[PDB]
Amino acid sequence: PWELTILHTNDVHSRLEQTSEDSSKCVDASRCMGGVARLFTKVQQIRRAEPNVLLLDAGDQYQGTIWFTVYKGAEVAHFMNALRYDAMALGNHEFDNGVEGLIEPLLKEAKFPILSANISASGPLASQISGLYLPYKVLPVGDEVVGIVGYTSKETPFLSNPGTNLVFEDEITALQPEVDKLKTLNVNKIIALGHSGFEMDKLIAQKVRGVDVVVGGHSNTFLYTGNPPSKEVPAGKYPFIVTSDDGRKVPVVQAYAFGKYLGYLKIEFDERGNVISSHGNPILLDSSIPEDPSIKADINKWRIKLDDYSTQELGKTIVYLDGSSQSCRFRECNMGNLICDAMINNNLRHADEMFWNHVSMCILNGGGIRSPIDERNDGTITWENLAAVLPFGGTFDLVQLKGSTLKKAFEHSVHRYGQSTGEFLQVGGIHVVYDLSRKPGDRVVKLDVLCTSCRVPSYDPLKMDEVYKVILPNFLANGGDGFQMIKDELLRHDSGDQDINVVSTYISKMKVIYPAVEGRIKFS
Amino acid sequence: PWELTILHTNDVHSRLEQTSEDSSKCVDASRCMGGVARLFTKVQQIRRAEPNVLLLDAGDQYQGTIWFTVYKGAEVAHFMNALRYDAMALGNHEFDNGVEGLIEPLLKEAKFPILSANISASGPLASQISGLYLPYKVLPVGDEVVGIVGYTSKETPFLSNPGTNLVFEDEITALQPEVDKLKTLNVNKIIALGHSGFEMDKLIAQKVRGVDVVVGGHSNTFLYTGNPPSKEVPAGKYPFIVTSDDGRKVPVVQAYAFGKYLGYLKIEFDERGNVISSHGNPILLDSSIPEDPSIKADINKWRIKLDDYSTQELGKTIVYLDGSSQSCRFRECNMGNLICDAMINNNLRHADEMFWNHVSMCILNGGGIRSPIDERNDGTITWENLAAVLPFGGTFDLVQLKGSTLKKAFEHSVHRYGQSTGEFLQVGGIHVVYDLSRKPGDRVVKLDVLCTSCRVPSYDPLKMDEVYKVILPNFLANGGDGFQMIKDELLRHDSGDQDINVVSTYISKMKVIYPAVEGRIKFS
Ligand SMILES: O=c1ccn([C@@H]2O[C@H](COP(=O)(O)O)[C@@H](O)[C@H]2O)c(=O)[nH]1
Ligand SMILES: O=c1ccn([C@@H]2O[C@H](COP(=O)(O)O)[C@@H](O)[C@H]2O)c(=O)[nH]1
Ligand SMILES: [Ca+2]
Ligand SMILES: [Ca+2]
Ligand SMILES: [Zn+2]
Ligand SMILES: [Zn+2]
Ligand SMILES: [Zn+2]
Ligand SMILES: [Zn+2]
Repeated sequence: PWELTILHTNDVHSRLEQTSEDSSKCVDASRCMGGVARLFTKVQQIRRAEPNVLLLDAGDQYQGTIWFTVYKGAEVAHFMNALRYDAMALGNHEFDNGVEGLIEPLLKEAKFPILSANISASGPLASQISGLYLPYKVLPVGDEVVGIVGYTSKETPFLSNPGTNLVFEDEITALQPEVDKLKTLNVNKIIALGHSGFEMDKLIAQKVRGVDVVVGGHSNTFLYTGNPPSKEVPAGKYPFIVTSDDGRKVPVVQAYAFGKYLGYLKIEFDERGNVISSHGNPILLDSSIPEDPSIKADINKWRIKLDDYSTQELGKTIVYLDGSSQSCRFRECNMGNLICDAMINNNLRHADEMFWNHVSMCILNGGGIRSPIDERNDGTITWENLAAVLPFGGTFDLVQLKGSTLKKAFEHSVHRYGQSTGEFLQVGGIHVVYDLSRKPGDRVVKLDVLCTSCRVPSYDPLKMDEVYKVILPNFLANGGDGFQMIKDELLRHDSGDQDINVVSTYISKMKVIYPAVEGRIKFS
Repeated sequence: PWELTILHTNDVHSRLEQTSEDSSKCVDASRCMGGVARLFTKVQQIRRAEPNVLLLDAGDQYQGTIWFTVYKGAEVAHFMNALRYDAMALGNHEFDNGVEGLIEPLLKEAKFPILSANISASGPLASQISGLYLPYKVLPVGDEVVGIVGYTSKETPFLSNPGTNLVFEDEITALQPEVDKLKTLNVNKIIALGHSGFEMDKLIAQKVRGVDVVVGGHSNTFLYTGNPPSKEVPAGKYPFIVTSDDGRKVPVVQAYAFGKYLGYLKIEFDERGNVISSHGNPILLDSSIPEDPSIKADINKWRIKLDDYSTQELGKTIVYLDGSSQSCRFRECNMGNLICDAMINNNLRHADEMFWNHVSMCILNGGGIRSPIDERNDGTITWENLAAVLPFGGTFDLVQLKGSTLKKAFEHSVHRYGQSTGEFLQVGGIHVVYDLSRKPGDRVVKLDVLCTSCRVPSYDPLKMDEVYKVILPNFLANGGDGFQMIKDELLRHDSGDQDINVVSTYISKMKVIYPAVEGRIKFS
């Protein structure tokens, strides 16, 4: 039997530096985790020990920290090249800076193949990008070869900025003929590496005949066999075994997100490329693993430009940006309006003739707004100022919520009003009126929402059975601040852009801001 | 006696081409008026006939048509040089593109002196601009000399974009010592040429000892002695005689605006430089005066770049821009919101710690919105599209209105609601609620306005005795659509930027627009 060790990362999301346990900024270095310097140490150790190793990334290195803001993917090519990745699949966030922001910095500078079998280009773009990503690559591993076939979420146009000259095909439709072709070329060991989420990964394992292993991402899925090593709660065993339509057992793996874990799967293959066994577990990259000194020194050199950028003017405000708790936990506050307006702007994506934009609505818990910004520094706003407002290292995500669920969220917003608690909601594209003389659970007396399926945006009453797209913090999508109804009833969730970055981009675009309090939230 | 002919223009406001009688686009060429080619013909005729002639401009050549949008003052230097102007005073609109947009295109390219005695610079700007405008110039005229002393509205910081490195001093305070100095240098014939408005021109004539003549502007004042030749109604005789504190009669002149008239004043002086007599009248530049063929051919060559610019993309919309009458004469319409938001953005000026901005409020009659803009041309918006929405050649002006006057305007807005009449108001920085079941004059049931003297903009009830700054079309400042209360009760009026240009700049800055209908106007 021929044994392969697959090492894999996914959804690293710009966590170049080691992090806290929750993947936010490292404070107590002695307890920090992840980062590329520590990953280097562990990969190097494994490569000393195991003869046949592939290091794979299932996408979404782009977007998540000031590294991406400043270096725009150059840091991804540089540090993935230093780690000697063998292959990477395109994730949705690889399109955040458009096709141009993918071709240049990443496709042209990577020393490993970048893969996606279900993305096609037309017009002059097709000639410009031809060969810079591939449907698959056949890699030599010891005296054998292994085919790696990529895929990317069909939903990328709604979750990033790929433009109108790329088409994202159904994954299984695109993958099958490529896997069929590799069989005709005497490639009998095939890994599907891609970025569509755990549910689609299981469908690929089931339906794409000849796939031996699926290495996925996008959904930040943590899988584990045994007692888990940290705070993440497993969604299933590692690997997750799918029974394929051809009767084979097909392992499916993912490794959470944020570079906290290194996925590690050992596969035994017979002479015909059938999987005989698979076993492993992600490895928690905790402080017991030293940061590689050479990688750490290069990280510290690259950090200088981040420190310099952090104090640069992004734009100006001519108004006080009231992020005080005394405002934002009690009533509409202009910082809340700014952040929600930035959230909606960030989610302007290419539209049908069927909608002006696919999403129009935003909620933001006031407890998530952690500082005001004074306008009397010549109006200057810096990244450092925004990091004081939004210090948690979160994202502004896209969810689908029934109106009934959103009504329950607005009732929860004021269930115990008057205590300065964090659940009070700031809004965009929503007008709410409360009557606090009513019983908890029955205080929302008006709730109107901005249309999407309309050529002129206007407000309509919220409908209980209609499903609305809403931009909101990951903290709330995960049921933080008591919003259990959001976690338990949402129909879709996709992780979005870094919270600070969303607001910084909006302020940079606007140049001079003057958000008002305007009656999005009223009391009767 | 030594006789001087003073020819003068003011507030030409980018009317390079001949115009309709109302100074808008020329349609019936046989009845058109003004323009620089016709002015050239008349000035040339007068210079053949009169030995001692000065051609003066009292400011505000900048701003008013697509000429200024495209050529940014190069057209002003070019065509004023072709007409051989002798001197120009700085107007407020000469600062519309900042100091940089005055130095380059106009101060560096004019072949005549540009004057203002009451503008001072500090810091590096003082060295950069030194000598490029002057407090005064002494000009040879035949065998004599005439001093010309300039001035500019002290209010320019509220009416343009001069920046924070220029100080506009009180006109009379600045002028007196310069006029005193010219007396010490044996200059006994002195013209004050400047841009502060007819009321300040009369105060200068009264109070600045040694001024022989005041040639003014800014207020678009039409003066005439006799039966007037066109639609403009005189504010007084031409010249308007002021009795000075020293006991002299001091003529004050102005010549309307828009290049429709050439001011013409004949002055007789004694040997000591005292005015013995003054007489004249503006000359209506009607179609009986031929356009100079050479100037007209140069105008037609410069027009090519305007035609090319007119069809260029300024920005995009992802929403239908509903400028229909069926919307904008009946209810809040998103085109109205866009235009009012552009109006407020245009009027962001440097602020005290006393206000976030000096003005926060906008009204716009729905009858002034003449087309929608379809978003299905790949979202493109062009100047030509905006000219269909705003076809009248107006400006968006700054007025001061008591709350009582603004309440009466909102009652007038709906006095005969339901007939598709033009007076229905679109708004910005104002939230109004009507009850149309009430009697005409008593239909406004709520009227809230955005604060200015506040660090966080928020809405307060309108106060009847408080004076509010409001941006609105010149058509409404002049009492159009039955808004007689605005004309008759306003406390201040200053002419603003060209209507199309205001919206074009805003769309260019925003890049992608998506204005909503959001409850600025409601019905109960
Ligand atoms: O990741 C986080 C953690 C807390 N929070 C907010 O912080 C609040 C706690 O703030 P406080 O203890 O300082 O009152 C909590 O109620 C939330 O609203 C977030 O928004 N995101
Ligand atoms: O300079 C002008 C002339 C008319 N108008 C508007 O045009 C309206 C007349 O339009 P109508 O005749 O097409 O109904 C008038 O009631 C005003 O609202 C302006 O706004 N500006
Ligand atoms: Ca196989
Ligand atoms: Ca004199
Ligand atoms: Zn991701
Ligand atoms: Zn993803
Ligand atoms: Zn003017
Ligand atoms: Zn003026």
